[PDB]
Amino acid sequence: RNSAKDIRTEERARVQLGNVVTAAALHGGIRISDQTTNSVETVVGKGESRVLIGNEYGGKGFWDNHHHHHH
Amino acid sequence: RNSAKDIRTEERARVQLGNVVTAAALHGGIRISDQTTNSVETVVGKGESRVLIGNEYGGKGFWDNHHHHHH
Amino acid sequence: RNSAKDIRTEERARVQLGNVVTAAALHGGIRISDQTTNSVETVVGKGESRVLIGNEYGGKGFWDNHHHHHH
Amino acid sequence: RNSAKDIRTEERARVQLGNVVTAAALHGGIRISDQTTNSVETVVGKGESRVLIGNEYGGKGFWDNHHHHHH
Amino acid sequence: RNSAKDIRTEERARVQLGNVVTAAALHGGIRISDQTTNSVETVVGKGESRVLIGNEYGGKGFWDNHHHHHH
Repeated sequence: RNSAKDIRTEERARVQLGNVVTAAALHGGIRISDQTTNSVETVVGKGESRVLIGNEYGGKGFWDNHHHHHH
Repeated sequence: RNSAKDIRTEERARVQLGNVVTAAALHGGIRISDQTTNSVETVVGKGESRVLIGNEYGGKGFWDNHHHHHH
Repeated sequence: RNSAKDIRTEERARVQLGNVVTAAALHGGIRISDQTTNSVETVVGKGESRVLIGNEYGGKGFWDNHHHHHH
Repeated sequence: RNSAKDIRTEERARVQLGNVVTAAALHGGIRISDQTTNSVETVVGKGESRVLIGNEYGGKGFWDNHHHHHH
Repeated sequence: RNSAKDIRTEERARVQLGNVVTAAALHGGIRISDQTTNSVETVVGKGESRVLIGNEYGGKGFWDNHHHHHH
């Protein structure tokens, strides 16, 4: 149960509602966990900000991950 | 349960609403009496900030990257 | 549970709103009892900031690995 | 019980709000519950700072510490 | 209980607020409750400093103590 109330995407901003199926976590099996409910009131995304409403399923790269620089 | 009020993300920020399930959590125990109601009033993200609302499962890292040596 | 009011994350920062369960913490049953509640009024993180709103469950150590070791 | 007012974290700093449940703990009295009330008003950390607000359960010896008693 | 007004930990410094529960746990005592009340004014630790505000109960011999068998 992933629900949002008020979202405002401005300046090349995008918004997705549902779930994230990544090739790293097999195909779109659908319905695996759903142990916790997710609800958000107001989301503000400006300046190419990406709004993602829904649990993800991957592993190799958490949506946005490509760091190889060791500190 | 994961509930959030206001999340303000700008400057190429990324906001995710949901629990992260990596392939490392597949074929494993995802039920350990993890009963908790997490809620945040206002989240301010400026300068490529990353917001994660929910719990995660994995042993190949801690969402982000961190490694070094002790003393 | 966990409750947070004002959380500021800027300059390549990230905030986690949940519990962190490692792939080695799968030995828990199902039972209801008391549970502590941690709540913070304001969190100000600037410059590679990392906020963790929840409990940690790992066998390697803690959320960080820059210090300490085995025994 | 554990609560904080204002926490400042700068220069790759991290703050943990919860409790330390190491994978060294089993079902032999893990539900410690709210025994003590730890409350902090102002917390200022910068440069490899670690703010741990909560109790630690396990046989790791200690969450964070440099070494044993030196002479 | 444990109260702290101002705590500053900069330059590889960290702070911990809570009681330590060793793997040996409480070998006796059903009347679990806090007795002593410690409140610190202002803690200024810089340079690998560590602030320990809570009840010590580990079993090593540094910022903690134990009985053990002495021969």
